[PDB]
Amino acid sequence: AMLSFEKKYRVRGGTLIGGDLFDFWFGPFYVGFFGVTTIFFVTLGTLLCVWGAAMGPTWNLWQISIAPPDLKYGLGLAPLREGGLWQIITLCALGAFGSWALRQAEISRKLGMGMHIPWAYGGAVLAYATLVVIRPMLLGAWGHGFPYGIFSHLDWVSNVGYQYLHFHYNPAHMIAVTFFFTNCLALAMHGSLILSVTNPKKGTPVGTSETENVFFRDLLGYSIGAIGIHRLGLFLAVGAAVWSAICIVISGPFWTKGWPEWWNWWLNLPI
Amino acid sequence: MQYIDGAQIALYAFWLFFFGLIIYIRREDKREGYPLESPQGPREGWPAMPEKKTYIHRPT
Amino acid sequence: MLEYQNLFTRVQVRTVPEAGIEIDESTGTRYGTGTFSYLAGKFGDAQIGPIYLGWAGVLSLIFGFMAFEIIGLNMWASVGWDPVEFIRQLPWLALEPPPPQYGLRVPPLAQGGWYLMAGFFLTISILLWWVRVYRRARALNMGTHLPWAFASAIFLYSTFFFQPLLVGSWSEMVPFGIFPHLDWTSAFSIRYGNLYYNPFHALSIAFLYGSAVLFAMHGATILAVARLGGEREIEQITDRGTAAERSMLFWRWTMGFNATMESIHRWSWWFAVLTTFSGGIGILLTGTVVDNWYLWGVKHGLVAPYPAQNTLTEEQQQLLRGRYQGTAPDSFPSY
Amino acid sequence: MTEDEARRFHGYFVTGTLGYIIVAAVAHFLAWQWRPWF
Amino acid sequence: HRIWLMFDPRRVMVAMVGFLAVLALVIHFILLSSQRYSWIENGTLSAAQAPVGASA
Amino acid sequence: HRIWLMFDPRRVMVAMVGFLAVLALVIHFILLSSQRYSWIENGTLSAAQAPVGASAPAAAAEMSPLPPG
Amino acid sequence: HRIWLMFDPRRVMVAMVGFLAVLALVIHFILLSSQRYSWIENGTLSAAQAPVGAS
Amino acid sequence: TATDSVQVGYRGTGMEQNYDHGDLKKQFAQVKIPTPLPPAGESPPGPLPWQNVQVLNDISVGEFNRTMVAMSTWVAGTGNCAYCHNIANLAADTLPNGKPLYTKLVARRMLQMTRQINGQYSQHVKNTGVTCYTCHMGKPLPNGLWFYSSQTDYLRHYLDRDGARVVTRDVAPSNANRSSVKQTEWTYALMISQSRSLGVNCTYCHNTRQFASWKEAPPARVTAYHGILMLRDVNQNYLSPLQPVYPSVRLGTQGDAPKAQCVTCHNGNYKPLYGAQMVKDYPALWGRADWNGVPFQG
Amino acid sequence: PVDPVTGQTIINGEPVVGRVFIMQKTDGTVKLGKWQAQYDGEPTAPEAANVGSSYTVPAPEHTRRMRGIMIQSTLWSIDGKRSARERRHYRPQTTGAALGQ
Ligand SMILES: CCCCCCCCCCCCCC(=O)OC[C@H](COP(=O)(O)OCC(O)COP(=O)(O)OC[C@@H](COC(=O)CCCCCCCCCCCCC)OC(=O)CCCCCCCCCCCCC)OC(=O)CCCCCCCCCCCCC
Ligand SMILES: CCCCCCCCCCCCCC(=O)OC[C@H](COP(=O)(O)OCC(O)COP(=O)(O)OC[C@@H](COC(=O)CCCCCCCCCCCCC)OC(=O)CCCCCCCCCCCCC)OC(=O)CCCCCCCCCCCCC
Ligand code: BCL
Ligand code: BCL
Ligand code: BCL
Ligand SMILES: CC[C@H]1c2cc3[nH]c4c(c3C)C(=O)[C@H](C(=O)OC)c4c3nc(cc4[nH]c(cc(n2)[C@@H]1C)c(C(C)=O)c4C)[C@@H](C)[C@@H]3CCC(=O)OC/C=C(\C)CCC[C@H](C)CCC[C@H](C)CCCC(C)C
Ligand SMILES: CC[C@H]1c2cc3[nH]c4c(c3C)C(=O)[C@H](C(=O)OC)c4c3nc(cc4[nH]c(cc(n2)[C@@H]1C)c(C(C)=O)c4C)[C@@H](C)[C@@H]3CCC(=O)OC/C=C(\C)CCC[C@H](C)CCC[C@H](C)CCCC(C)C
Ligand SMILES: COC(C)(C)C/C=C/C(C)=C/C=C/C(C)=C/C=C/C(C)=C/C=C\C=C(C)\C=C\C=C(C)\C=C\C=C(C)\C=C\CC(C)(C)OC
Ligand code: HEC
Ligand code: HEC
Ligand SMILES: [Fe+3]
Repeated sequence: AMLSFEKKYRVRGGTLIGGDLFDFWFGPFYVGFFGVTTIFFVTLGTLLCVWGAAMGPTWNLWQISIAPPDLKYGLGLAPLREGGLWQIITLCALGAFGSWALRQAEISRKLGMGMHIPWAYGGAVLAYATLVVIRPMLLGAWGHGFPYGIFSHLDWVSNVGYQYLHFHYNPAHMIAVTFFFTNCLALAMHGSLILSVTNPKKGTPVGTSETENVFFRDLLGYSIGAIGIHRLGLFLAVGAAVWSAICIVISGPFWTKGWPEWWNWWLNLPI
Repeated sequence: MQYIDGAQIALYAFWLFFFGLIIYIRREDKREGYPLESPQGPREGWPAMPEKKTYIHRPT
Repeated sequence: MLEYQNLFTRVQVRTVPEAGIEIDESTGTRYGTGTFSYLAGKFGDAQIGPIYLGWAGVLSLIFGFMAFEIIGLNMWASVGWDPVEFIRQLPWLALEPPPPQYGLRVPPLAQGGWYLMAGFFLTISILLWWVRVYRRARALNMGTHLPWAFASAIFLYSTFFFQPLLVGSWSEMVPFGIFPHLDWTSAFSIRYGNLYYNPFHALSIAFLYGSAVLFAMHGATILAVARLGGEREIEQITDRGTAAERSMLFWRWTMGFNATMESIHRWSWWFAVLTTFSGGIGILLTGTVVDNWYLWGVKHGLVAPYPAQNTLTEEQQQLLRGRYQGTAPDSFPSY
Repeated sequence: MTEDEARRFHGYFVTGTLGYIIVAAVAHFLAWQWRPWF
Repeated sequence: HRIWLMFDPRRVMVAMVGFLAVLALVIHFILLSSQRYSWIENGTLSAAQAPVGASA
Repeated sequence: HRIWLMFDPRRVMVAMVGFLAVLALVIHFILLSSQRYSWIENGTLSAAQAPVGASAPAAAAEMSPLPPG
Repeated sequence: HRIWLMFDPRRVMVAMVGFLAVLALVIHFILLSSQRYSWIENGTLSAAQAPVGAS
Repeated sequence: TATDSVQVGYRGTGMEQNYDHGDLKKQFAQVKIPTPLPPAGESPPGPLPWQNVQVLNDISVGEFNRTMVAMSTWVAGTGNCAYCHNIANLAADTLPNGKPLYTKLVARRMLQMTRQINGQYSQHVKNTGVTCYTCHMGKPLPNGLWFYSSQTDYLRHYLDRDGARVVTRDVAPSNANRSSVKQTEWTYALMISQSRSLGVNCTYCHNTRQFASWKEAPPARVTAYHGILMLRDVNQNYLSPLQPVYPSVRLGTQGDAPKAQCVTCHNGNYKPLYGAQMVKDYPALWGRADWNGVPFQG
Repeated sequence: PVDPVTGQTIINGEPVVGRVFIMQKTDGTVKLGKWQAQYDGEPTAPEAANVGSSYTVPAPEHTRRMRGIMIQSTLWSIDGKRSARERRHYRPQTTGAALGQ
């Protein structure tokens, strides 16, 4: 099945690895070399997640938890019973996340597009890599990563946040939250703006680009561009993930005490 | 009753609302490029493609 | 070297400022003429244009400035009117809610009366701003999607009034302060047993992350086809060009399914709205239907098992029993 | 690049590389006299 | 040599200097963080007094 | 002298000054945060009285810097 | 001299004054935060009574 | 930085303690422990030759002198009998001019306080009791001295206020628990102080997924609770009643005696003095019949 | 039980070839049950709060200007400025008649 305009776009070329062997479509999906690599890592990682569930006490979806090894194993590959299975799944996830990004770059190259989508996705991958690779390496043990469980990884976030007695006082966390909140507000504004022009008051014609700019100047005194809003949305969403990666990588590797005590520098200014 | 409580009822009402909303948005997603072309003939997923939507333009 | 990533604008045009589409000016008017910012034109549109002011806007500004003045003056009085301490300690200062024993009755002025007055004025200002947004939308013959998107956030904001009233005390309200409202957030989660196990809280988390994911995806997609004219979304909606086709095809080949140039904005709208809607429901159920979300999660099979880290003997079980917190001592005893 | 200045560059690169290694060898000789690591 | 017809001398020289500077800084900071070669504090000690790892 | 036809002199000075200034500040601040060379506080002590790092140390019994775990 | 041909004097002057102003503030503030040279508090002490680091 | 991590809970739960290597090494090095005095356990079995000894009435003369030199070096520095005594007559509780020697009354009361801590609160100081050194650190004034400030000061949790629980033991709200968010903030502040007094975080004593659970928490929480009780017995019965003995310079602005908290003994460490054991070599200080099965000479 | 001669484990009267261990899940974890069951092995419910039957108004010098609950642990525990510590409380007051004015 193809869209009514899809046939003329399904051409060869644009791949980073391979030729006509991996230049086909399986149903709607495009399969490249990195499509094949994605399926390998997804299948291996998911099957090992199912095995970790079978080793545990329950099949309940919310209660399944595959935990990282103890801190005493210290950057080694622990026994698979004792957390080594978590490390293997982590490698499969890294390979699948990397393959997904490279597969996206191949698709945009075939369509004559920019490379923005792979790099925007790389912000999320960087945050994940900080959580399970960079910060655990700086702290010296793979056991500093979070467990793989729907509600188990919420317990990790709670306990890690309270390792600094008040995680709200983290300066980088405060900035990252502002990025997340502003992004949600801007997305609601952008979604409303396009829909209100395209679906206007009943019986009236569809509005124009002037209508958007006039409306937001009337409301706020300033109207970002049609390209400005898409630049801002990319900046807010990706910057939220980048500031999240900073906020967690400075807790422990750089700051070990409580986060409220960090604000001594502001209170001890000479003035 | 005893096991059933207000939070669970509200959660399931939200689940029904979310599934309805997803069906509506998926219907809206099929307003361009449909019906699909296949060797076996025309194809539409669930939800089916909606009626043709026409816009209104200002007079010249 | 690298291609043009459409991240900034190097060549900017200047014309006469856009005065604006003619609208009804009986109960309001446009102020200013429209200036141009060179720094703002690099990122988006350069015009710092005229702003519309009417009945609802003026009333909203008056009420909101009254609330802001009350909050700031109470903050300043809390440091003894010291300007150096006012700036130095500003993140830690607060306008605190009334004491718990007053319930919903009127507190003393220095012990929560100012708080309630400022909250009332802020609520009136927010509602008047909603009216202003609605009127601005319908003056240009636009649809009212932004008013209802704003109403969702107003609903979440108003749960911070309705939950304390449902539990029966204004002491449970959010203090006005940078660090203090974070303190309230933490203590509210602790008091009601780990808000991570509130299902509507998890739902709002999911919609917040989904909003970030959707905006990253849409922004990258539009910037990737901006050289084909994809940033003119209204045109690509009423007359589908090759930029919309390429966006659709990219996401269909990547994911197996896609949206249109119009319905991706519906996705965005609904994710952003559902964030605050589910959050407001979750806050409303806390302390009124469920008093311990961890125990509710244990009830409904949400809590993963861990090995026990301690065990207590029966005498230890009786001794380690504590007391619920009560009143502070109003006397200084002599021993 | 006329392939002839590559020979000119190679002589300078080789002497600079070998001279840097000899100087670093003396630095390791001095550090050994101060505090041997074996 | 013919290798410079294959690799740009400027790109190689910049990359090599950047690698050597990073390598030198890493080694100096690894020794500084160690106990035996924390020379800013214990550098005046003789080789017999310098700390040695445990025989265990 | 020929190295200036391979690298722009303006770029090298800016890179040189930036690297030397950063390195000088890093070394000065590393010494200032140490115990032996905190010259602002202890600069008037002679070499005999200046602090020295611990030599090959002894052990301790029942005293641990880290809690059990 | 010929350095002003390679570098604009106006740009050099601004960068130099900005660097010197920052350096002087950093040194003055580092001494103010110390114990031996907290001159606003202990400036009237003689050199023998001024604080000295331990050992 | 170099970080030291100690795992205190189950793997993957996030229950860990972090320390900066440089700060911890410096703090461990700077702490010095006084070497124990050579034992003196041979004396004739005769009557006690003393005039005004009311606490150390079951201790041999040689042990008496040993522990009293130990008290001197623990509190007032080596020698320095003049901090608590008239040199000419050590049996005098008053100065020649008539005014009492308040230091000697305080020391006599705090011998009893140390014995009470070691004997009746082994559930906290188990096999690692306290001497004068643990609080005094070789100086007359210990750390963590607090006085009457205001009604809402959380340190009064250690004097005369009981009750800190705010979490409901049910799924549905009832009148059994009507704790406010503000009381939760009060408990949060008290526990922030407790964490900072030991150099640990929340997870040292809690699984923060449920703060009210003891089964999911490390055993230290139980120990911590006992500490609170012990403080309420030291502050109410020993430190506070000493109010009419101090000079005015030792009291607070309300004229109350100094009181102690967790940081008075711990000084920012998980154990006082990193768990050094000293009282085992000083039988006059522990009010037990046997320390580790080592009998009390009597 | 163990065979007296061979040492083999016997299960339902049949010997087992191998070293028998009792099967368990990951680190001996057991699925949770009802929420009430969370309180077995835990201390019993805490006693009712101590609520004063009367209130006496403290002197102004004993009253905090700041009404934030966590101000003592988040700011004051790290702030040592004497001016701020002075501003922390209200100042003593009197009347003009008491001063003779
Ligand atoms: C929320 C509401 C909506 C929720 C839902 C949202 C859905 C979103 C997506 C929308 C589209 C879905 C439909 C779709 O993808 O259809 C594809 C296909 C039609 O494909 P086609 O158009 O005929 O194919 C075109 C083209 O590929 C023709 O090539 P050819 O015909 O030569 O195919 C060669 C392929 C296939 O040969 C194989 O052997 C592949 C078999 C894959 C499935 C079985 C897996 C297990 C055995 C594995 C092999 C064993 C040895 C043979 O050969 C290839 O190599 C193709 C690429 C394969 C992937 C890359 C290589 C990976 C190699 C490493 C990993 C190996 C496996 C571990 O049609 C169907 O399969 C019909 C059924 C569709 C509905 C799904 C039914 C699922 C049932 C099971 C559900 C289980 C739930 C847990
Ligand atoms: C607490 C405060 C919170 C926070 C506050 C919450 C407040 C309520 C928010 C509700 C959602 C609003 C969504 C939205 O886009 O709003 C902007 C729109 C702007 O419209 P306008 O400016 O008046 O004019 C624009 C209009 O011409 C075009 O609007 P657009 O197309 O963008 O969206 C409006 C409609 C779509 O319109 C159509 O479909 C009409 C097309 C021609 C007729 C269709 C064929 C004939 C059908 C006949 C049978 C059908 C006849 C209806 O979109 C919507 O209204 C949203 C639809 C998706 C959401 C519902 C999905 C299903 C949910 C249930 C699932 C159940 C389980 C399966 O404003 C409106 O009021 C739109 C109309 C809303 C209709 C439903 C009202 C429901 C009220 C319920 C409570 C009433 C008191 C008890
Ligand atoms: C515990 C560790 C020791 C110590 C052990 C070492 C050791 C061992 C070495 C260094 C080296 C260096 N150390 Mg160290 N170092 C210590 C403390 C310091 C401190 C400090 C503030 O404490 C500083 C600033 C330095 C700084 C330096 C640099 C000078 C140098 C690393 C960069 C480099 O390659 O430069 C490049 C600098 C140069 C001078 C290179 C000059 C190269 C030219 C091309 C030579 C030309 C020769 C001629 C023309 C050709 C002959 C050709 C044929 C042979 C005939 N060290 C402490 C006390 N350090 C390395 C080094 O290179 O030392 C020389 C090295 O191997
Ligand atoms: C007691 C607990 C603490 C606390 C402790 C922490 C800790 C600890 C951390 C955060 C982090 C974050 N916190 Mg918190 N936090 C608290 C309270 C809050 C509050 C609030 C209202 O009070 C807010 C808004 C936030 C906000 C946030 C964000 C800034 C950030 C999470 C986003 C992120 O990292 O995305 C980044 C995105 C990702 C990691 C996702 C990557 C996804 C990958 C690439 C792809 C997955 C694909 C998937 C497998 C596909 C599946 C199959 C298909 C569906 C078919 N915190 C309290 C005070 N917070 C986290 C952070 O910064 O992390 C970096 C973090 O670790
Ligand atoms: C220890 C702390 C607790 C916790 C306690 C809470 C509490 C308590 C709440 C949340 C809520 C939220 N939390 Mg949580 N949260 C924690 C951990 C997290 C983590 C994480 C990293 O683990 C994340 C990602 C989040 C994320 C989120 C959001 C999804 C959600 C708020 C939505 C929103 O847009 O709010 C921002 C949007 C608004 C406030 C809407 C209203 C805005 C108004 C209209 C603005 C008016 C401004 C006015 C005009 C200008 C200023 C005027 C002056 C004041 C005078 N929390 C832990 C478990 N969280 C909320 C929720 O819904 O929970 C169910 C909530 O109340
Ligand atoms: C700018 C940063 C934000 C963002 C952006 C972003 N995400 C993106 C993109 C972009 C721009 C894509 O293009 C990409 C995409 O294709 O979307 C359709 C994607 C995407 N974002 C996703 C999810 C996601 N993003 C998140 C975060 C965010 N993404 C940030 C907020 C989160 C969070 C916060 O939790 C999630 C869950 C996917 C839907 C998709 C990437 C799909 C992908 O990588 O697929 C390949 C892998 C699989 C199909 C499964 C692999 C399974 C593993 C092998 C085993 C288990 C893995 C994991 C360790 C399990 C842990 C579970 C527990 C934590 C519960
Ligand atoms: C979909 C949910 C998200 C959402 C949506 C949303 N918010 C919205 C809207 C929408 C759709 C609007 O239409 C509306 C709007 O107009 O946006 C531009 C609004 C809005 N969201 C706002 C804020 C906001 N939204 C937030 C969050 C969110 N908004 C959600 C994430 C938050 C958070 C994270 O807490 C905040 C703070 C406002 C910008 C605006 C509503 C404006 C309003 O109601 O104003 C009332 C007026 C006053 C209070 C008067 C204030 C007076 C000044 C304080 C005094 C000035 C004195 C002096 C002149 C200057 C002093 C300078 C200092 C103050 C710096
Ligand atoms: C010189 O400077 C001056 C003083 C002149 C001006 C300066 C002012 C400054 C610096 C102000 C600073 C303000 C700051 C920092 C404010 C911070 C605000 C924050 C962070 C607020 C965060 C959250 C607050 C919330 C969520 C509050 C919600 C309150 C509500 C919903 C209250 C509702 C109350 C109602 C409806 C009351 C009704 C009254 C009746 C009597 C009807 O019911 C009781
Ligand atoms: C304050 C901490 C003291 C120091 C520095 C010294 N002693 Fe000393 N002394 C102190 C206390 C509380 C008592 C009474 C103990 C009790 O009542 O149980 C004493 C008493 C004595 C005595 C016996 C008094 C008598 O004969 O009636 C002696 C002989 C004595 N103290 C000696 C002594 C020595 C040798 C010290 C070493 C420098 C010393 N004291 C210091 C309190 C303190
Ligand atoms: C060991 C020294 C602990 C540290 C570190 C933390 N807490 Fe704790 N907690 C501890 C005890 C002994 C008690 C009971 C005290 C009593 O008088 O009953 C508590 C109790 C709490 C509670 C209340 C639990 C309830 O059922 O209501 C909370 C909410 C709590 N603690 C939180 C908390 C926080 C936020 C901490 C770090 C800042 C923290 N605890 C550390 C022992 C110890
Ligand atoms: Fe858009």
